[PDB]
Amino acid sequence: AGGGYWHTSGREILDANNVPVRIAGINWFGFETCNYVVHGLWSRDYRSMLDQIKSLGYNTIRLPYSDDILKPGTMPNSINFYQMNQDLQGLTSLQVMDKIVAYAGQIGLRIILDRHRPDCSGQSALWYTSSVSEATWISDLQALAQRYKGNPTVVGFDLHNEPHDPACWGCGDPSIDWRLAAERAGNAVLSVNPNLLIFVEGVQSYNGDSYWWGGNLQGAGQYPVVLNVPNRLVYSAHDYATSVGPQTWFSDPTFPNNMPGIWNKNWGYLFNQNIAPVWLGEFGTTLQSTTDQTWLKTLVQYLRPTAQYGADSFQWTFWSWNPDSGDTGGILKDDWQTVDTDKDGYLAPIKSSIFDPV
Repeated sequence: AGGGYWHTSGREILDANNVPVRIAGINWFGFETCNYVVHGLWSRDYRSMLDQIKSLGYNTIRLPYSDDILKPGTMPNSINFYQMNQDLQGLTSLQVMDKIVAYAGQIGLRIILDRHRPDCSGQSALWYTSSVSEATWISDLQALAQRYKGNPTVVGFDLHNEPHDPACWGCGDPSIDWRLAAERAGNAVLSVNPNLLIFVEGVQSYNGDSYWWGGNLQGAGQYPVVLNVPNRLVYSAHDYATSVGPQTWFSDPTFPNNMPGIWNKNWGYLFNQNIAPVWLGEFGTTLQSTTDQTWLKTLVQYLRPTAQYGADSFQWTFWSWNPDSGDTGGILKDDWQTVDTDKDGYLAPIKSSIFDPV
């Protein structure tokens, strides 16, 4: 399954033949760093990396980027070309991206593009900065959509990674109201290719409740995102455990009984109420603490195991493939070859199936 562009039906995603599909994937980061390319291509051929990811079961890649790679002539600076990656030599960051998108499509993976940073120096709480403007943001998103227009390997865009304070949901002040910005961006995108899915994260705070960045969708119920094209909107949250940082509820004595409550309040409800599909776009942990391990165990059940519920379940993409994330660690170990199969162990129940070749 997975052929052609995709669409929504209630809380499910469907391919072009109206078969339900489940996004159950991984984050491979680096094109949003100042290396301007996915990491680990200093040790691995990229096709070999992609094959390993498929082999392990992940069917979708969330591909973080920054707007720096759209500056003309921007080039990767951490690729090894000895006996590997030979066809990437002399390519721009964008030419390299082309390459990754194609092989991945050829082998049954899918790609979601993620405006993860305005520039390679770091994330922004708002969708714009003094240096990178909304207009540039939007032009870039359109530039990328036009660039993959016709290749359903890229199924849609995560408009902006992890909006947070002082972003607001529905407050009406156009300088900080992410709900309105999201529509601006989204319709710009669908104006180029109306078959793409639009993934919108939450903010961090709402009606005095605060959650993880990009995780708070509590205001989406009353102030929904409305796009020019129907059946394109996927809401998305992020969630973490203590390896990333401290939250009141890990200390709650009834943990992790509390968790589904917190999840449902912040993003769960949209799925339970059948309003829209929901994507846990980013989540992970080093699994160093018992707490984190209960968390992951619990979370995985919450997301609805594929065997009991199939594609009528939460979409997800784990953080991350890369071992070089302090806070979470990765699927691969420091050698960029050896799998942390125990970690991979946890995600088994919610994995699903590779898609059809594009």
